Amino acid sequence: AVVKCKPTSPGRRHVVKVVNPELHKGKPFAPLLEKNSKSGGRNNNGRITTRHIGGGHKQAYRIVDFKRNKDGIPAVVERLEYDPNRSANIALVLYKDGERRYILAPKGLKAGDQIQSGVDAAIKPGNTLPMRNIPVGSTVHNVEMKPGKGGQLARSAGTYVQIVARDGAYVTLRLRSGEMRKVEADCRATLGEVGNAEHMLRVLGKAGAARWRGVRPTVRGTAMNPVDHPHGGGEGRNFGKHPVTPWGVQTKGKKTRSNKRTDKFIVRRRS
Amino acid sequence: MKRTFQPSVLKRNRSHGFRARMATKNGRQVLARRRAKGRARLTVSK
RNA sequence: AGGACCGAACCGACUAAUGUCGAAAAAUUAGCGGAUGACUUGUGGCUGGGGGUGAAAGGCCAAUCAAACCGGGAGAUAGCU
RNA sequence: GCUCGCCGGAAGACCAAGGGUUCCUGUCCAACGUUAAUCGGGGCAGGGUGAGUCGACCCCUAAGGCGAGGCCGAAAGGCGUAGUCGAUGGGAAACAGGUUAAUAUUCCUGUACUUGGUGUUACUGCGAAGGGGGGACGGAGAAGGCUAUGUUGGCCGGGCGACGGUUGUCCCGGUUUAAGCGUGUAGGCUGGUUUUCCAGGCAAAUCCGGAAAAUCAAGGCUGAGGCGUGAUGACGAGGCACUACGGUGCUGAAGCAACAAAUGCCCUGCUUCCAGGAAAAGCCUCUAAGCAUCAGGUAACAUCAAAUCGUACCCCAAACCGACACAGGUGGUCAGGUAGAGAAUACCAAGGCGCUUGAGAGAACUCGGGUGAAGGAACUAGGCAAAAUGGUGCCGUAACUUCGGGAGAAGGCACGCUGAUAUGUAGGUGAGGUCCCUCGCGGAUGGAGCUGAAAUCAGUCGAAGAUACCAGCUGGCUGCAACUGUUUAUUAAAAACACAGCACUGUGCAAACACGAAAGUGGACGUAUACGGUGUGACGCCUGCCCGGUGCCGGAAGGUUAAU
RNA sequence: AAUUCCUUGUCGGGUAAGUUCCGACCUGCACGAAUGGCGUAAUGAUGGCCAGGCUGUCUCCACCCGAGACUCAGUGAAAUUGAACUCGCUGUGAAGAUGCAGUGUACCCGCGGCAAGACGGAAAGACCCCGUGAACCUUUACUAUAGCUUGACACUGAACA
RNA sequence: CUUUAAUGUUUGAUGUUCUAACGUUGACCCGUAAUCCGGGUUGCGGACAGUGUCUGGUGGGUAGUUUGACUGGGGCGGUC
RNA sequence: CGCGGGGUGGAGCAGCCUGGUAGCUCGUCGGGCUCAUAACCCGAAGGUCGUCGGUUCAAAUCCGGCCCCCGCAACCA
Repeated sequence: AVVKCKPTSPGRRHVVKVVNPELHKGKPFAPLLEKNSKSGGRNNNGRITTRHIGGGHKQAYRIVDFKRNKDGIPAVVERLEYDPNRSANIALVLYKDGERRYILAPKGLKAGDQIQSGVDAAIKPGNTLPMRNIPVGSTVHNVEMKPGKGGQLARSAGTYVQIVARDGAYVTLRLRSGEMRKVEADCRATLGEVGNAEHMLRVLGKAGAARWRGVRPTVRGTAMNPVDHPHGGGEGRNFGKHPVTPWGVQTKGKKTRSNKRTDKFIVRRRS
Repeated sequence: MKRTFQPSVLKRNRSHGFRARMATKNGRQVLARRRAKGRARLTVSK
C-alpha cells in the first residue's frame, strides 16, 4: 500500500513507504540465493565508469527464473517474496515435480493461486506460451526477442506490453515507450501486468533514502571549474553556455540512436 | 597531529618488497639500478 | 519509529586569549556542534600525473598541486640581475 | 623509611600494530640526559624468551591480485577461464595454585580435554573434484532469569586503644576457588513417527523436496546459571622461626546466608520495522565410475605423535609516528567504594608517580584568576571577553502553524536534618512449615529476614538547603537558506555544496554513456514505475510574451559540393 | 531590497540624539516568474537591530593569590652584522644626515625599563610596468586533431521486377 | 539536327528474394567438474552491419602558439 | 578631454548611399453622407531641407565652423 507517514520530524515529513501487507516477514528460501559484491561502478582496469554508484546496504542476488523453461507442468504460488534487487517483488512458486522457482508475480496473483508454463497453458496471468497461441489484444510481459534468453521487455513493476498484431512471423508489440519493435513469433511471453505497481508513488524525503540505496550525491555543473567540466566557472554566477554534457555532447535535445544492424525493427519512433 | 607515516610492515613489504618488485618488467629495472650503484638495501626486509 | 531532544568516550574545529625564533613546521586552555546516523573507525585492497578523486574548494594525491616526486633531455633559454 | 600532595572510565593493569634487548643483574662517569649525578631507557660484560590446548604457519573462502591455454594489442604489455593466493572471516582442544633478580593459560604439583597413525577384538558394506542439510549472519526496541561484582550481617582472629567517652547496636582484617564431567532448569524453536509413489536435485540416491494415506499426541534439538563433583586438595589473616638484615622455611582458624545488580551471558534469541541483511571448508549424510577371502567405516581398549615460528620489554608513551627523553595523534579488553540518573564529575581503593633545573625576591610589565563601592553598555567595528542563568517533580505556557510542533516558551512553589504515620510505608525478593504429585533444578500456599522511593504533619539550625564539583541566558522584529549534514586539513564552515521533490531530454539492450589504441568491463547480471545527462532545489500559490540570432530536432525538392 | 547610482531618498515608528533597523510611498541609473518570483512552520556555533537581565567592557580602575620578569649557582642558543672613539639642532646634499659645515651640549662604564630613529631585522615587493618570459582557462582568435558522421573502394556473392 | 522507337551491347541507381561470405554478449553438446573460448549442429538476421584506405562536414572534448609600439606610469583615446 | 550616427511641413519618417525631378499616413481648411459630431470619401495649400561660406551647367546631395540629442566614460591599487 501507499502509506502516508504521519509527520513526526522534518524528514519523516515527506517519507512514504510502499508496504504490501502480504510480504513474507520471515527470512526467505535459501537455495535460490547468491551474493553480489557491489562493483562501485568500476571497469576491469579500475576507473569509474559512471558515478552515483557505490554504497547502500548489502544485497543478496536471488536467482530468479525468468527463462521459464518448463513445459506442461502445473504449480502453486506459496508466497509473495520481497527482493531488493528489483522494483517489483518476486514470488516463490512450487511445481508438481518438486522444484521451487522465483518469477515475476503478476497483478492479480495471490499466494495460493495456480500457474503453468508450456504451450498448453490456458489463459490466466503468469502463464508462459508462444505469442501465436496468445490471443491478440491482450496484455503480456517478460518477453524476449529470440526464444531462449528469459524475457526483457515489461519487466519492472507496473510495466505492460500490448500485442498489436502478428504480421506473419513477426509480432507487433506496443511497448511502454510507444516504440514498437517486431519480434519473432516463436518467442515466449508471460501473461498479465506485473504487480506491485505502486513504486512510482514512493517518495523518499530522506537524503539517506538514496544513500542506503547505493546512490551517491549528484552534483550540478553550474558549480565546478572548467578544468574538470565543460560547464562551471563564473564570478557573477554565469551559465552562458549551450546545455552540454561533461563530454561536450549537445544534451537537452539530441537523439543518440546509432546501431543500424537493428534499425530494420523500429516500427514507430518514440513519441 | 595525525602524522603521514604510521608504519605497517604488511602494507610496506607488499608494495616495496622483493617479490613485489620482481613481478614486473620495470621491476628488474630497479634491481638493475640498485646494484648499478652497488647499494646494499635493495629492498626492505629483515 | 525518528538523518527526533540534552549530554560523555569518540569525531570535528565557530569565538577569544596564550603562542608566533612556540610545548608543537596549525597546538593548548575555557566555553561550543553532531553524536542510531548522509555515523565513526581498525585492518586489508582498487583507481595515478594531463590522470586519479571530489556532499565541487580549482581542495587533496606522504608538511610539496591552475598540474606531485626522482632521474634523464639539460651546462635548456635568458635583449635580464 | 615516615608524612604531604596527584590522577584514579586513569598519568592504572594487560594484548594487536610497530620497534628490536630499550627487560633484569653487576660495574663505570668523559661523552647522551637541556642541571649535579655513585641514577637511568648512556658505555662495557653476563643472563633471560621453555607451549598438543595462546596467536600464527596449517584448512577453506571475500574485496581483489596473479594467472596454463585462450582473446587482443607495434613491442612492452592488458583482460580473464580453469586454478592458485589473500583476514580484519569461519574452522579442534586448559584452568587454578606456587615459583624467578628477569619469563610462564608454556615450567613444577594436581585436575581435564582434542584431532590423527599403527595394532587388537567383536560387527558392518564402503567409496568422489557430484547433490542435500548445516555452517549462515540486518538495524532498533523492550522483557524475564542469572553471573562478574559490591554491601550488610553472622562467625573466626586481634584490639578495647598515647587528649574526653569506648566490653559495646564498638573498631579493624578475612570470609577466596577455575577448566571439565554428571544433572540438563528458567527460556526458545518445531507437530513426530510409519507406508507407498514421483516428468525434480547435469546421472544415480534410502538424503532432501513434493503429493496422498496412517497412528499418537508428544518426541526431539538447543540451552546462561545454579547444584554436586572437582576439593578429608589448594589458598588463606595472624603467629611460629633465622637475618647476608633483601627475604626464606614451617604451620594454619572461619571460609556461609541475604539483598542489590551490569553495557557480561542466554541472545549466532523474541516482537517489530525497513534500507531486506557474505562465501567455502570443517562436520552429518546419500550414492556414481566401481571394489566385496578385501579395502574402509562404527564402537570399546592399549600405545605413540602433536613438528616450525613468535614468546624478553615498551604497547593512549623518554622504546610507535612526529629530526628531540616533544603540553600533540594512537585500535581493543578489564574497569571497585560514596554521593550522583550516568562510563559526567568530585574525593578515595588497587597501583603507579611528584612531571630531570632549583634556592631567594615579591618592582614595573605580561599571563592564569578572585573580589570590588555607585552607575550598569555610557565600551566598541560589535555585548567580543568575563558575569549571570544552570538540578528534580509539579503548576502554568502566546503569536504562528504544514495542527508534529512552537515549548524545558516566559514566568513560579517546594527542596537540609530529625521524629512521627510505621521499634524504616507502598513496592521488590523470599527460607522454613503445609499440601499435592504424571518425583524434579516441581507447582500452589505461606510468611521470618533482608532491601528500600516517596507524600503529609510536627520541630529545629543558618544569611544561604540544586548550599561544592556538575549544570540553558531569555523575549521580539527581520534578511537568507528549507531541515540533519558536507567543504577551502594548515587565515573564509556560510547566503556556498548537497538534499528529497519537480521539469526536460537521451536509451528498446551487443542500450546510451564511460575507461580502454583492442579485447574486455561497468552500466546491470538491472531492462522504461528503469538507467544516464542537465537545470532548479522541502511545502504552499503559480511559472507569462518572443522562434529574430545561436544550438538542436524533423523534412529534404532544388542550388553548390570530396574522393572515385 | 545581499539588487536603488544619486542618497544619510520621502513619510511614519523606535531614542533626548537613528548614515543602521522595522513598515510603507514607487523617481526600479540596473528585480522578475527553473542562472525560478513572492511567502513560509520548524531548524540555525549564520547576518543586522532592540529590550530585560547580568556583569570591571566603560566612567577610572584598585588590591590580592600563583607562573615569568629582578637576584644567585649550573647549562647555554638565536635572527643579525662593511668598519666605529655611534649627541641635539639649522642648513646643504641621490632631494628627511649619528658621521659634511656652523653651532649648542655632554665625566668614563653598567643594570632595570619603555620603544622615536639607525629609511632597524625576516620575505632578490605577491601591487604598477617591462620581457617580442611562463602558466593554465575561454571562445563566433589561426591552424590541426581525438571522437562522431557521409560517401566511394575492399572484405562482397547469386538471381529476377 | 531535333524529337522518338524496337533491339543488340556497355555500366549505374532502387525494390524484392535467396545462402555460401560475415555477424551471432540465442539454444544445445563436447573438449571439461570450468559464466572465457574454439569447434560442431540448429535457429535468427543478411551481402546489411563491422573494420581498413581515402574523403567532405562538424568539432576548445584534446594540443601547439599568437594576442604591436610610441605613450611626460599603464588603460581608454589618438596616431604611425 | 573622446568616438559614431542623426537634426527634413503641425508630429514622425522617405529621398542622401551612386549629385538636376522633393514622396507617404495622420493632421489643418472646406465640401459631402447623418438631425449633430466622429468615422469615412475627395481636392488644394503647407518643406529658408538647423545656418553661413566654399566649390560644382544644379547644394537637400560634397566639405568645414557653431548649436542640440542618444550610449559608453567619471578608471588600477
